[PDB]
Amino acid sequence: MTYQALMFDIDGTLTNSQPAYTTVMREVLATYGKPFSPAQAQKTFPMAAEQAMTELGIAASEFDHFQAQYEDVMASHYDQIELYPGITSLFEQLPSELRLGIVTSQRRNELESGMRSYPFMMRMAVTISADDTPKRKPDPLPLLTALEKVNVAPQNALFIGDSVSDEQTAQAANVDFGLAVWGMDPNADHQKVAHRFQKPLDILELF
Repeated sequence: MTYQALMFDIDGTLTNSQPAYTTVMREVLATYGKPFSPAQAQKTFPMAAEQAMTELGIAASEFDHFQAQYEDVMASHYDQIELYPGITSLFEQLPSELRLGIVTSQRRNELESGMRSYPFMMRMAVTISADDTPKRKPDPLPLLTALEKVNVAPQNALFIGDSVSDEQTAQAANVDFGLAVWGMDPNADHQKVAHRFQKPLDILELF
């Protein structure tokens, strides 16, 4: 017996977005008088925004403005973001019986502008963005909301991503986690998970 649903994170899993993130964050951070090293980019990329801005020492009163700037600049950089190789092939081969979806911390506007053009998005049964529930990963609510919308129980779902936040979301939700090893997150790699996928097409081995 295998899964009825696969839910995916976007950043570091479907899209190779760390380079664009790096450029955009550096640009925002300059307006707060701060540099942004490669080390800092690697460290903060997989974090929830609230954690990352805390880690970077942003004044807590400025968080909402910082995030607005980030979203504004990022909307000019989608062409700097490509899918990981194998992702398009993966979505051609996954069984049509699956309920596929997305659970992301991206705002809806960003999700739409950045993703809506990819043909594989037509296969998504549900997309949950930051705008669709009052809680954010690693709270389980966004994952559980997605699964309720496709009528699949937590035991019959796999959440595929490459962050500790995603891992904690899944654990909290009682949903199995599938590690996208190709995202190369150092911390996510050390957690015990249900499945580890070296490359995207390895997901097909579940079916």
